[PDB]
Amino acid sequence: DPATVFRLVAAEALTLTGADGTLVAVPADAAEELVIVEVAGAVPAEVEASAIPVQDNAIGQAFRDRAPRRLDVLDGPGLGGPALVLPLRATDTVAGVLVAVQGSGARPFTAEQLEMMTGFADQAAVAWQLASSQRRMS
Repeated sequence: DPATVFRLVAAEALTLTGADGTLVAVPADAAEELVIVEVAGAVPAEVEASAIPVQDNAIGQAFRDRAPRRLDVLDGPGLGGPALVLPLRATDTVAGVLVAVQGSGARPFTAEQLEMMTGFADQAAVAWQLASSQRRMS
């Protein structure tokens, strides 16, 4: 189940960044909402299945503009501190948006961490695209 990839992405992102928490938001299936399908670390389990608007916020923006982004501050579903916003960019589709989140008063993410996680996010989108295509092949 391709959705399983997103769980591994959330888990590995938490390990690689050492951030307080991570989440992955995915279009349900032009989208007007993303849904948080996976959560790790300090992001409460209860946030899973949350609907995120595509418009007027950094997570939905990344889903549209395919631009990885570091933020000093990201509020709900962020945790108040720095964040990395990492679209999972496949060929001609965005699979979802991975977000690594810190509580207030954490150091900002470096450009190098952004670069590293952009690579991870790219590789993750390939993993997901492959899994999705294997499923259609049945």
